[PDB]
Amino acid sequence: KDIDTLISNNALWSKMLVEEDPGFFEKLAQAQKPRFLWIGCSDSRVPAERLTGLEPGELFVHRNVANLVIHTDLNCLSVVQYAVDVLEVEHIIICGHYGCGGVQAAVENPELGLINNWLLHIRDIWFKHSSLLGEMPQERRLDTLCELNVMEQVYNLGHSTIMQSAWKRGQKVTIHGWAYGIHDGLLRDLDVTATNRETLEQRYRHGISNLKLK
Amino acid sequence: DIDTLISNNALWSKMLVEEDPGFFEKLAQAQKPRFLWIGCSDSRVPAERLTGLEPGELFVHRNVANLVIHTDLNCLSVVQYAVDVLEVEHIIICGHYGCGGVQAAVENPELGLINNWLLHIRDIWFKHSSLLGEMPQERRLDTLCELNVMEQVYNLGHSTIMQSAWKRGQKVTIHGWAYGIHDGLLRDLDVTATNRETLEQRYRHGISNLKLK
Amino acid sequence: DIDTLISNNALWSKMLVEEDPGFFEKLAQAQKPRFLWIGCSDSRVPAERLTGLEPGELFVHRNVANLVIHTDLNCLSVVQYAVDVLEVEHIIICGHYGCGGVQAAVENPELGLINNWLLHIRDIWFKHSSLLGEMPQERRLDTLCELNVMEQVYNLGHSTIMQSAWKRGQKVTIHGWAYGIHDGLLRDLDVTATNRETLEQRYRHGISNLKLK
Amino acid sequence: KDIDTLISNNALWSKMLVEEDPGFFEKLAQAQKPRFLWIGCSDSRVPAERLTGLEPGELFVHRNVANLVIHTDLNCLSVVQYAVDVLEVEHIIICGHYGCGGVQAAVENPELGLINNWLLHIRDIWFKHSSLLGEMPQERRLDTLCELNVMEQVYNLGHSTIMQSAWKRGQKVTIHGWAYGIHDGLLRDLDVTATNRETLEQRYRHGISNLKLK
Ligand SMILES: [Zn+2]
Ligand SMILES: [Zn+2]
Ligand SMILES: [Zn+2]
Ligand SMILES: [Zn+2]
Repeated sequence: KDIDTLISNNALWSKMLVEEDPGFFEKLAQAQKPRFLWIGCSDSRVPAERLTGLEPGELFVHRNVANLVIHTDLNCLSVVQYAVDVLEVEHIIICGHYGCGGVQAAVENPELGLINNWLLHIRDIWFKHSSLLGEMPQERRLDTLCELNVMEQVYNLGHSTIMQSAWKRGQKVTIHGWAYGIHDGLLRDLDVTATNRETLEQRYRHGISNLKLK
Repeated sequence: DIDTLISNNALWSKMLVEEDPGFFEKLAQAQKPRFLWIGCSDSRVPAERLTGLEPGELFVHRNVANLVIHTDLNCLSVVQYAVDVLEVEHIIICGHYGCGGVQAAVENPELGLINNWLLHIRDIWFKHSSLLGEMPQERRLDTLCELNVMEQVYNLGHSTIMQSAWKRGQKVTIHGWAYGIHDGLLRDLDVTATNRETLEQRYRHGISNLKLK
Repeated sequence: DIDTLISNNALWSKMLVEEDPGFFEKLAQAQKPRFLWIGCSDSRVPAERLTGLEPGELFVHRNVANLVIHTDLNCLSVVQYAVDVLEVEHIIICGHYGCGGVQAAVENPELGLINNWLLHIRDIWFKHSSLLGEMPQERRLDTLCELNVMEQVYNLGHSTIMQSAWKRGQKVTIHGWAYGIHDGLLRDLDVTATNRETLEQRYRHGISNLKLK
Repeated sequence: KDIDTLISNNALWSKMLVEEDPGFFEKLAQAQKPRFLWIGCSDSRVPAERLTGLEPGELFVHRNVANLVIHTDLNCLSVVQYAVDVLEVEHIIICGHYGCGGVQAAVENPELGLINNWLLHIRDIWFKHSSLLGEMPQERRLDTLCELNVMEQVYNLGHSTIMQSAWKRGQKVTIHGWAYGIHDGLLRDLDVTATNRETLEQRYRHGISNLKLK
């Protein structure tokens, strides 16, 4: 496709719904705040809406290379703060995916340019868990790192002043760490689910151990 | 709730695997996206559905109010990776009328940390105060939404990432669009640039023509 | 070279310990800085020497061209810590004429990554194009240096950190200064603000008076 | 002192040099590029110029809370890139100091607000070396972390695309990790000195081991 093609597809697409199912735009026209914040990868192999079967506007979304939650990235932190303190989302999902180009670039470490800086946050994880990854079959390491990464980001998110404050105020917010593959688009729960400053630390330590023992 | 999502995903997967056991094979066939879509976290209408693109055809970045801040490494990293590594041919910055981020910037309510990010939009509101001034107070937010996309397109074109990509002769086109929720119809703000010179020319006329419509 | 530095440090330390064995005790007496100095990495003349302040009396931040970007967490963290934790009474943003960062922004040479950071200064150059235009092309860089400090002061005052500090009644004053290398004499750009309202008023008159001098 | 006091001190200070030693401003008037980039802490207990006995303008400087070099902080990365690629500094010094309020806030972890996000990068180090720090007398841990921090930043700096590129191009640049105390203002070399992509990795591993064995 080319630009004129997308514009044509939209023109036709819109013309239908506006005559066929006008109700579609009526539902969107409703000021219904999203209940979920989806933090995923720019690769966007399978759109979050399609993966979860959710209607348009039910998901507040943020995407960056390799779905990271860097302690000091004000882009993601701002998305999170608006979602939590203003939209008051009930759930936050950090979703990674096996085969992610970002994660792979972090390991193979080619000289890609500017992006390698952002990817060093993933290499820190690669090293941090060098014992767990080394005690594994080579062709399983990238998929494992992919899970470790999501788990580390969930942890980072829980430690952010935004979440600590939300939880201290007693606000009900739950963060999840998910992952999926393009061979079945089936979501796998990495069970690092946190609902407060306590369950966050335990579920994290437990999430990691599981992989370390299984 | 959450449980529902995992269920929808389970069924959806099963259903597709049965109806089209190739659907996922198609995705498996590693296909590099040809487009980079920079939109708002509000994501009122998925980019895939607006453009009629299938999964994987779009590399995507979303932040509040679809900004391209000169010094935001998050967005810049997505752009550099898409341009230098994926070699996308097109970059689309798309805004949407009624955007909460845009409205929050004008009304200026005390929302917390997010207000710092929104100050970049307030800069635009004040930058175009005359143009917006001589205009019905009602149409101002929608115009600011358009001005914002146009300004972010301008920023994107001025980034060292785009300036060096164009300098080495790489073919990359950046676009500025916007759509409304009442019809989901995309509007080309006409600031499409293929190099440094047209970026300047399109921005100039882009703003100038608004002061005519 | 490096070796020289360690030697100078060795001797300097010895010499002080012998002349004033209390000098270091003085520093030891944990004293919270009352001022935050935001200057340029060029650091032509140390802040301590310009102001006649002794070590530890200044909490400091330096970046290229002394910017306070709305969304730069580096500078914002230094500001929040100094304001909410150290409780500094004054914040000074100081620029200097002949600044390489400021000049690089106007001349626009291809310097690499740093050009993205400098785009914030180019925004200011274009923002005040009329004022700078009706002016000798020779005095433009120096004026841009002043405009830049004034704009960064404005940004600092609009940050949620300063807005919430002032809202809770905390006493914090922000200043905008500049000095030249030919005399190291500080010039108050007169954009001193103690709250939200005066920040706006001082900025307005600050720019307006320049269009008079 | 108050604002009017600083302005007065400057007025008097300037009036002297301009009549006493006009040569001072003549030397500055010379377009002599700095040969060193100093990355230190905002605390600035003892000014870098005074610590090294260097004249004004001989040091390009950057300061942030706890002298960090975050993989993705474009503020510091931009200072570094300008210094290395434009000024062509020969040496880069990351200097920490014992007693640093930032490092201490990272450990004690009080609820300071926004700043705690930036400090999580130091807590990652605290945990990373939990074995080395735990096998130590409590009242020695903060000073140790202070060194570990500087060492980790030097490492981060060496891994940045800016340094990797400079070294690949064959440009001569050396990065050092220093530290000092306010009891004597004496600079201590943490010997993690890197001059290329090779010495960087070894000196790092060695720098850490030393503390781990001594
Ligand atoms: Zn990915
Ligand atoms: Zn929006
Ligand atoms: Zn400067
Ligand atoms: Zn410190």
